[PDB]
Amino acid sequence: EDSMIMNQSSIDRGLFRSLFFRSYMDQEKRFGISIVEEFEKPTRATTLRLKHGTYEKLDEDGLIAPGVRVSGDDIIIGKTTPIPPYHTKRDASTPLRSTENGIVDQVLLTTNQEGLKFVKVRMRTTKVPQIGDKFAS
Amino acid sequence: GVKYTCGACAHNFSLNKSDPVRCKECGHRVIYKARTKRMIQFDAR
Amino acid sequence: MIIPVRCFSCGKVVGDKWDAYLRLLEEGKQEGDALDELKLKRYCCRRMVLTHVDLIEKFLRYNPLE
Amino acid sequence: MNAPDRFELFILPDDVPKLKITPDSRVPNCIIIKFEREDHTLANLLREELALYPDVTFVAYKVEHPLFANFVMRLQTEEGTRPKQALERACASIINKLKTLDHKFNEEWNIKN
Amino acid sequence: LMDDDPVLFNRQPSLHKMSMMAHRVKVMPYSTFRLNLSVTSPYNADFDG
Amino acid sequence: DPTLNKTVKIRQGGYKGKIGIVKEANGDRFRVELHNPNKTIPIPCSF
Amino acid sequence: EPKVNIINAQDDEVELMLSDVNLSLANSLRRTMLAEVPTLAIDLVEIKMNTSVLADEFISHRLGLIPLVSEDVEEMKYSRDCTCEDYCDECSVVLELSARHEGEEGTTDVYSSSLIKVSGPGNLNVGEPVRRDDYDQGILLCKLRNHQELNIRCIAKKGIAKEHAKWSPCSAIAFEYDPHNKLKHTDFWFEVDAKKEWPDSKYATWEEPPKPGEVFDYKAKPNRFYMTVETTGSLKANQVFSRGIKTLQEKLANVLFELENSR
RNA sequence: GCCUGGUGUCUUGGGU
Ligand SMILES: [Zn+2]
Ligand SMILES: [Zn+2]
Ligand SMILES: [Zn+2]
Repeated sequence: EDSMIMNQSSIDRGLFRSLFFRSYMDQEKRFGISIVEEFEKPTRATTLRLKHGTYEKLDEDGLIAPGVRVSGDDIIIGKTTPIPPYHTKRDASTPLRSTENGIVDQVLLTTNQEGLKFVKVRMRTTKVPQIGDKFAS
Repeated sequence: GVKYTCGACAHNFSLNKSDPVRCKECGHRVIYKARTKRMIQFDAR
Repeated sequence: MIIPVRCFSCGKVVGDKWDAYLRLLEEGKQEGDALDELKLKRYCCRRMVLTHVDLIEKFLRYNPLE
Repeated sequence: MNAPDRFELFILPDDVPKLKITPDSRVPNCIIIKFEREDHTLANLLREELALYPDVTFVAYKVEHPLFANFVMRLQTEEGTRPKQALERACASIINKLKTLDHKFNEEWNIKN
Repeated sequence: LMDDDPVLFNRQPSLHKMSMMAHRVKVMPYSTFRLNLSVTSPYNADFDG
Repeated sequence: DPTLNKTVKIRQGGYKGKIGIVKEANGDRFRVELHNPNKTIPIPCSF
Repeated sequence: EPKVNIINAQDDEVELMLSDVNLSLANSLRRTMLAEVPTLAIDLVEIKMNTSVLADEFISHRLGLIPLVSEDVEEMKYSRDCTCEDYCDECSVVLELSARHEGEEGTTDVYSSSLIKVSGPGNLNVGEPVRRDDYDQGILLCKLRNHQELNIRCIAKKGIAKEHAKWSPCSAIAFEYDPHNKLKHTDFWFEVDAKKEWPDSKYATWEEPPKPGEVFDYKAKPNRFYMTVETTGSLKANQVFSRGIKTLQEKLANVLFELENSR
């Protein structure tokens, strides 16, 4: 019924193996004259409603570095937003998609048209053919 | 503090986040984080 | 991307024969004969060299990012 | 994500016996031998050897599922012989034939050297 | 979930009552659902995706 | 516990010599997120 | 009673006829040589720097496929069976590679000949990447252009092909018997005439055709098995045939041990 | 020292 048997040794030598890339984008938003979000590694003492994942792969600039393996729900971009009227900020960080893993490949840092900070994190992993994957002549 | 790399002239330098986001050498506004200090292992499979 | 180390189907090493194959084509040999000289007799091994596409020469042209 | 470790094909867990013999009491003098962490490679070799012995009346095997490296063999012998002993005899015969076979290859090899 | 627990199995579109039958679980490696081949017909199932 | 999230090397068993990170350390049995295949394993503390 | 007649021979392939054995034994020998004859192969790659255009695990994947001299591998232990703390000199070989391109022009091709053995279980002849000649650069790994560098440390380990195909010592194993189909194990497809439409085996002249009158010998069994074992150079062809037999012996021996201990 | 919240409305492209 239209399935197929594949030679496992062929897969081992590299048949139909492929790279997969995903990019995440984030930027700081403006809410007032001097009220801006800020990239940082958020301290648990000063920021409320933190995510459940680990923050231990972020460097001090709020950005993860290339070469580090990441798994689902890990934070890779730390960002906070202040709470209007210490202990004043709220987490606005971006976790890796729960179903994925791989290696951080490259991190772009720049500014956008409005002058605030702007980052992109590209993650790469390798997908190896397995039972259930789809092929066609 | 954190190593970066200029997207145009490849000069390396650090920034302690409050500095403006540019290259000291050429003024290029696209920069990249340098790789982690940690060792990376792969199983070669 | 770059010549595979092994033939996918049978496992014979073919990653050391890529340079030898390009040189034989400059001397005017036909593709079938060039493969014959390299002793790639089974057609599983022949597909590997005959149909590979060398894209790495194109990727290197993009001026290094450090 | 759900692929099992490939080394599990040949590495035996500590709580798992390499070999398990149980009786088939429904007929006289019949055993079921379950082989753990083995293949057609071993199984087919033993099976044909056993079938040429005059006192083996039934021998068969099946690999129940290729995703699990095991197989189960069924062996029945006539009243005189004990099945488990007969299996030992089949083993020693093949070890001997391969020892001989290894020797004759070595001799022929030096002549062509 | 463990061996021989009953579960309800179902493929859309559920055009008639044999689109939903109870099967006995067998836990297995790899990430696809396995069906004995003779039940593909009532589900109008095949394995092309 | 003082060893969560710190990098670890495995010295016995089938995963001997591989890098990992302590993902969860409830008791005796650790959860190391291995680097090499995309899998997180249960492992004893002696290892 | 088993007999062998070697038709041809050289370093990396042996063609031979095998006779007076059972079909199952010829097949089990075929499978054992492909799957269970141990070899040595890279199994851990520590990348300290890779600024080439190839992805890290892509390069690492090619490294695993490089055939290494595995002649003395029988005295070496499996990593999973060694009593030591992390690795050591008894269960692994360490290899190192470092390449770089200086100059603004041209391309530096990184070849398998730049793999330098750094340690290893001396003085056993194991771990060198196989070479055809002495001026043969070997297998292409990567290519580098100006300022791009590759500096990696590789750990090679003993393994078998059941775990991953990179540990296989063979490539193809040609295998056939009964070139004139006297046993009638196949029923030939034909349009007009079966004999003219099917090509001859390359061993058709090593056995005599069936006579036009001859009745079917329902007692005849397969008895002559011609096979050619090609290798990748990780092991010499004579070693593979010998160690295939040896490995198959211990497996049967292990079964024999377990029966006399279970009582 | 237990609890533990991350959007919606569309549109478009796809799968059987
Ligand atoms: Zn610059
Ligand atoms: Zn081939
Ligand atoms: Zn050791």
